[PDB]
Amino acid sequence: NLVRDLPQGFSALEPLVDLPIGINITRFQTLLALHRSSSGWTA
Amino acid sequence: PYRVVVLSFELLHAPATVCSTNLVKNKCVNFNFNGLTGTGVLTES
Ligand SMILES: *[C@@H]1O[C@H](CO)[C@@H](O)[C@H](O)[C@H]1NC(C)=O
Repeated sequence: NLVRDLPQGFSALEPLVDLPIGINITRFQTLLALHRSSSGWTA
Repeated sequence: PYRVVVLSFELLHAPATVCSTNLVKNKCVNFNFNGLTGTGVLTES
């Protein structure tokens, strides 16, 4: 809810899914997106 | 000739993947859910 433009407040989160896989992960990146309001279509 | 399936299986090197009665209300009964056991009086809250 817009008060002044910034994320702050009392938040609560819940579980969604679990995968009992059993391996380790030590790195990550994130698949980003590009769109203009990235050599030809900027971000 | 016979269908003879060599039945190997992975055992406890990973979290397991290969693994009911009627509801009775208002009686001092034993119970057991999917994970949890117990003995009480089953009601409706
Ligand atoms: C656990 O994490 C380490 C660190 O990346 C990794 O090298 C290893 O393969 C993982 N799995 C086991 C079973 O140790």
